[PDB]
Amino acid sequence: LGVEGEGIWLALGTIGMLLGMLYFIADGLDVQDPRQKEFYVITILIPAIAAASYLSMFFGFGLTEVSLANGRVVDVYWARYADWLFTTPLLLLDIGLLAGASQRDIGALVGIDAFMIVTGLVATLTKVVVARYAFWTISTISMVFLLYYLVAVFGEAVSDADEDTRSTFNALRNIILVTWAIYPVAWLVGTEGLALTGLYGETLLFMVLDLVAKVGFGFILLRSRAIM
Amino acid sequence: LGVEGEGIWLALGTIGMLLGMLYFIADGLDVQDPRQKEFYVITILIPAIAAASYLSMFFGFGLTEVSLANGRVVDVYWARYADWLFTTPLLLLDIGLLAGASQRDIGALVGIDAFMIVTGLVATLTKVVVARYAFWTISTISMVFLLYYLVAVFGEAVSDADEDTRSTFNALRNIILVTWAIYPVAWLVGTEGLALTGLYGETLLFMVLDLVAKVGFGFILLRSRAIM
Amino acid sequence: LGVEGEGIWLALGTIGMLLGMLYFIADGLDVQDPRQKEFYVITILIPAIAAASYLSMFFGFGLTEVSLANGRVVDVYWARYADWLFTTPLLLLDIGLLAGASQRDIGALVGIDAFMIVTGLVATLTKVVVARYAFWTISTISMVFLLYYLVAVFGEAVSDADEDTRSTFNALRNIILVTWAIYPVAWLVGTEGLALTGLYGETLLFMVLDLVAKVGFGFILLRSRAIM
Repeated sequence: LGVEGEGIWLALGTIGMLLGMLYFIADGLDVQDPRQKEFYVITILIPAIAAASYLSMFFGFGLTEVSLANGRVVDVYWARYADWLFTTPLLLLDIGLLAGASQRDIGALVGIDAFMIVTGLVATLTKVVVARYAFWTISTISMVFLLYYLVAVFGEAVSDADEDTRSTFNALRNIILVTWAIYPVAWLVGTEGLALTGLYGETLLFMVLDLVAKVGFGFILLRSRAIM
Repeated sequence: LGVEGEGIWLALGTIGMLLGMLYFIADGLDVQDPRQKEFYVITILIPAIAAASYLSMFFGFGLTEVSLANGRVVDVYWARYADWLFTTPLLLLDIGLLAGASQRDIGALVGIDAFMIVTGLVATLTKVVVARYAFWTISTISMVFLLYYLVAVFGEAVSDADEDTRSTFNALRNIILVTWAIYPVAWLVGTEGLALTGLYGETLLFMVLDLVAKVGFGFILLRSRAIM
Repeated sequence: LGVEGEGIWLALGTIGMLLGMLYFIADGLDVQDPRQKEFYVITILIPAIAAASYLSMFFGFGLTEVSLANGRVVDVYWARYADWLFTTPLLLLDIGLLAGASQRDIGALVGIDAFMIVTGLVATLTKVVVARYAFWTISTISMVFLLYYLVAVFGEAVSDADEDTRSTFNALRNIILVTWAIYPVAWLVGTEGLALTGLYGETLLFMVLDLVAKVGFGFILLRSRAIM
């Protein structure tokens, strides 16, 4: 399946996201409180967008070959970034609403987040080899800023909440810190960067990361006493 | 005009949207009240977007040929999706503001609207025939959910309003329910789907739907006592 | 550097935007007040986006050739419109927050701004010569509306503010009025329109405009007592 077998991870990733989406829908069917319900909506939308993106990539939509100024040909699943552009701000909105961050503070992170994803998409699409790395570098710096602000700004915001809320915040923060930081490493080691692994390995890595960052995070959030 | 004469419905769509836009601007010239003014702004912007999109299609911009795995070649007016991505959230915002729905509830419907339009663009553009129908199904599913939440959520929001506001909401709701539901049928019967009608018929049908969903909706909204 | 030497202005643009971004970051390091902080975040994000767009153009990403019905071939840097789509709304948010405009008034200007940039992108990309000038005219009309509303609506909002705030507002308003108005003239004289100057000249003109409109504007804003 796919260019070199990687479609198996695309199909698994689809099924995982859909399953996580369905569990979330079934869990929130009787929810009445408007704020609790907002966490449901956001958290159901996240794996919906990712299931759809995964499925599109399984069918070949969202996949282009890029010939670098190298002559190197790279099979670029650009549908990922489409997914990330919407799902990463939604994840930040989720944890920001948990933390009790202001509209101003969530907007700030979201802006930096969008910058991170778009400068990533440039890195991935550009044919000029130094540009690929220059943009990966720009995007990674912006992630570092984002991750610092998440800990500093949202961590302040949550400091006055109850123990359950601070505890769930810390768990969700740590899922973000560990998993999001791997993404630039995965890009670097995969076929977009140094090609230490091929498309099959790279696809498997992002499948696992996306599943943790979306369904794993969602699980932890929606089961917390904090949101109830 | 166009690939097979369909440019005539593109010119008429352009002129219809423009005339609606002009009517609404001339009708709003003396408006002082901020809330009333916001309905004018939203409701002018909608046919402005659609006139600009129709005109772009009339000139051939936003038209691509797509060769399906079928061998079938489909003439895809993709600029319709660009238009819809922004006008369908704006329509929902308009009806939401009338209903007195919360920021949470409006945002929720916009989310799922975006999901419907984007998955509909994938359906239209993918070459894999099973994928085209798969995405059309996904999108239709999301449409049903949206229409349900419109009736239930926005309908509950409007239930404490005055009689004029309730009656206008029901009129506008019923315009959306009938008109919006026809769009997936139009895709299925038109050249992107089963090709029971060709490009000229399909273009005629979207022109009529669009004029009703935007200018007809706008007319009913802006002439109501509810917004005054 | 570039197709016809214009790389020099792409590089210089990158550097000036980056330096403006670093001066603003340095300047806001001790800032504690939330509303003052917000002005820093928006004003640092603007030249960040613009520096990245310039660097992308310097490396040739965001450059297509368009063959017009004319036989004319035009080297179109489309990465500019990506940049503008985000930076012009942010510029409007920055001045609306200074003016104390409502969320409804800011959103209204952003909507017509988006319309202006997107119709300009169509003008730039369309192969049909009459459509180029039709969209340029659409876009310019929308710009005039936007500039009038900026004067009238934000001007009214700021009229109850302190004298420092009114004075800064008038400064920033006058930068937008003068500099923004030049953009459509620059499009018309340059390679996209009448070709009175070539790509090199056009790229120089946009570089100066962008620098004034972003770093010059930010400088005036961030140094004002009005935000302190």
